[PDB]
Amino acid sequence: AYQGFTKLGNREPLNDIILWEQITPTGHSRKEYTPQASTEYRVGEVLKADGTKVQAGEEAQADSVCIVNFYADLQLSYHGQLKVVGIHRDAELKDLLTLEASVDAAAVKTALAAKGIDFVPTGL
Amino acid sequence: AYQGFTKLGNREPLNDIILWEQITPTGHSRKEYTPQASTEYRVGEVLKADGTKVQAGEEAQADSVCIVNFYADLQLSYHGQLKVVGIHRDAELKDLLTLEASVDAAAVKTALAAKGIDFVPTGL
Amino acid sequence: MLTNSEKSRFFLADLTGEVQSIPNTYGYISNLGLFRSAPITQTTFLMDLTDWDVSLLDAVDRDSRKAETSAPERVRQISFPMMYFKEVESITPDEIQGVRQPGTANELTTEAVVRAKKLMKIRTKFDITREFLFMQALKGKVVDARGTLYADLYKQFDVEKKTVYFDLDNPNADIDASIEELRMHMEDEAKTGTVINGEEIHVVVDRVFFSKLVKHPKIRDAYLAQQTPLAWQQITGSLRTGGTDGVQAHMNTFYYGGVKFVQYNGKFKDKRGKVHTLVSIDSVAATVGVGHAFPNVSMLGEANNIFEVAYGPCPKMGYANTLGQELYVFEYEKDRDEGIDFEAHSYMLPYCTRPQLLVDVRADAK
Repeated sequence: AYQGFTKLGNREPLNDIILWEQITPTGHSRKEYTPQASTEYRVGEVLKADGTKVQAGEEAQADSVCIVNFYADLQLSYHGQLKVVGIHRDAELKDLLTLEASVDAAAVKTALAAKGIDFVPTGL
Repeated sequence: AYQGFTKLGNREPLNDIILWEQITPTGHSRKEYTPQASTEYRVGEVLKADGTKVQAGEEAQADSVCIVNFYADLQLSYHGQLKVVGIHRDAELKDLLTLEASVDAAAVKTALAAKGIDFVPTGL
Repeated sequence: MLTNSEKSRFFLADLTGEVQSIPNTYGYISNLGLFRSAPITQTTFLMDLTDWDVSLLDAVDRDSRKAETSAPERVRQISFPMMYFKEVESITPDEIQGVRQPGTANELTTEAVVRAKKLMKIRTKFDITREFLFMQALKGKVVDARGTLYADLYKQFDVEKKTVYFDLDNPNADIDASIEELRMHMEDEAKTGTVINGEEIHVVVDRVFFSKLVKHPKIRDAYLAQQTPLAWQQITGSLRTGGTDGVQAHMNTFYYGGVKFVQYNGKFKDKRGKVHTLVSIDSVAATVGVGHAFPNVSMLGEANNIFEVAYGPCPKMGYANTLGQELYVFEYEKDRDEGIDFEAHSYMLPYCTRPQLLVDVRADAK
């Protein structure tokens, strides 16, 4: 290696944060978003109503939590689906949120809790 | 898939353009270059004396023809080597050259011909 | 056998032969067998790393019916380059035209003798390089004698390095404390998931460190006050009871606290002229004692070997995807019977899979 080491990257997070959700013939707690251009999505990310991620100063606009890893350059998810899917209604999720820079986690959690989403405190 | 198709890319050009060279110990007909500026290198490219690719308006500065594929992010050749290599004298090569935009092939061929590098016609 | 006299061509004197001086070679590590041979058919190789951890559990109220959960594991991947070595040599008729053999009177040199001598020199050079590379790998960073950096294990695997200070200069300093620190580090930082005995380790030190350790008052008095064969042998016997390196028939050895200390004098010269001591530590004055510690093979068994060597194929035709060999030797004939030329090739990289178990030892204190 030029620097003495090479790193091929870590495995993307797997969709296992869901501990409980409302089962229904059609997904009652799941919603579909049109993927925004040139945006990379990963499990545990917070999205606004329009499908864009939540940045600092707008935590009150948090709408849903992403569930599928989406590759922008392919315009296709890792499961071959055309759309992004996120949780937007009552459910229990592992406390493994991924947030942008300078985003206050507490505000996001309070905003989401109003929709019935609770976070189980994960161990180590 | 979005837009109805996805292309994973063509295979990189193989190192088979060499028909004849001055085979002697220590590689009399080969020279090494230091990679720089995260530049991607591919077989058949023309390099200046400083290791950079020839561009329009400076065809007279052509020095050697690249022989190895180099990846900028890995900072390693496709064979796991640290340095770029090229042919700079006493060789016969196929006509499968690669040139930057607006570069005249006649000028680079004439410049390289002065160093004893010849090209053989290729019938598709 | 008779030759011309010193100051007259008409008188003869008797020649009694030759005496040869051969440079020293050491090759100590190469004989321990620590490094296994792992030939491969490619110019690079990969590895996978898996990690997980656990923590204590917090009490919750019974009626609330709340609970806890554990985070998932982390998987990662890495890669390695490899080092290539090559050298050339040739034989021409001018080397045998009228050249007398050193040990005789009127016998001429022949092609066979030069061939054998040059091949032996090539093999010696390659053995020296292999020993140097093994020692460099054991240090934790693989760098060529020219100074190029090829592998940095402490960065390849995200982990740091530990140094242990003995403070042998201080008369009141305790050594058992440092030995226990080393033992606990080796026992705790493995994270192999099984029971580990840290008593199984090699400790290789230099001359100054060995002398300071042996001559410390606390060790000397303690071993002097005991009536047992080990005490007698070390205090007033000969400490040279170890194995053989490439030069001397026994290596200085010392026993204390269940640890075995060995003195290694190996050193080589770069073609730039400088001297590369094998046991030294980078950027530390040679006046200070220095050593290196690493686990034994039995500390984990062959099922979990830690040291390996990889061998790649030769660039020449007919070896495109072969398994690879330690050394290649080729011969070709020059044009119109002008002479012979040889070539020797090598392609290898030694590495370690758990670099955090390599500990450096120092005689000073900080």
